[PDB]
Amino acid sequence: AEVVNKGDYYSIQGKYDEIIVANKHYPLSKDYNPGENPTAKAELVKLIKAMQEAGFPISDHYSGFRSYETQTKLYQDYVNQDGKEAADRYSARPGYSEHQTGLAFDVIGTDGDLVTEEKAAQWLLDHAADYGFVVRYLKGKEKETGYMAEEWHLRYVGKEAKEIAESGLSLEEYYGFEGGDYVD
Ligand SMILES: [Zn+2]
Ligand SMILES: [Zn+2]
Ligand SMILES: [Zn+2]
Ligand SMILES: [Zn+2]
Ligand SMILES: [Zn+2]
Repeated sequence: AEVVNKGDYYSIQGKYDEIIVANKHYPLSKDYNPGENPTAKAELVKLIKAMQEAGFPISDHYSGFRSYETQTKLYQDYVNQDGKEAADRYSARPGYSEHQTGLAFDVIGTDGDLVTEEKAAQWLLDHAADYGFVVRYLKGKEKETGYMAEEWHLRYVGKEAKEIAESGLSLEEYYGFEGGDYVD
């Protein structure tokens, strides 16, 4: 399968499910505002509960859906200032964040910070797929995904997550769609 332009977004047909694509190559449209995906949200709750039961200090609170308009403001504040290059490196241009899909969620520690502690991060690599999630921005896959590695950013893909995690690949590499940096 190859990506299809469906106007509001590009998507690719996975083994079980349609997979919406949002990255630095394929933006979502300005008007695409699906809010939080309920299926993803219900698995996230379970994921968090299982982390907490394994003893990790993980908050119930998370960063989920973020609209184009909110991302616009957020990206503008970052160029404002840390400059446009720090914005591109650490923020995301509006339309180009997976958070606008409603399928991406950042897990947060009860210490108030995005999860970076090594054992919790590896739990996510090992187990996020049990809840249909993948760790999107893998270590070492910056050229493929376009994004600096993030231990805490999870993307809901559903049943195919286990095969994806076992491959060690980015979604770009796994499904065969384009990634990389902003073309500009
Ligand atoms: Zn639209
Ligand atoms: Zn439309
Ligand atoms: Zn597991
Ligand atoms: Zn790090
Ligand atoms: Zn994120």
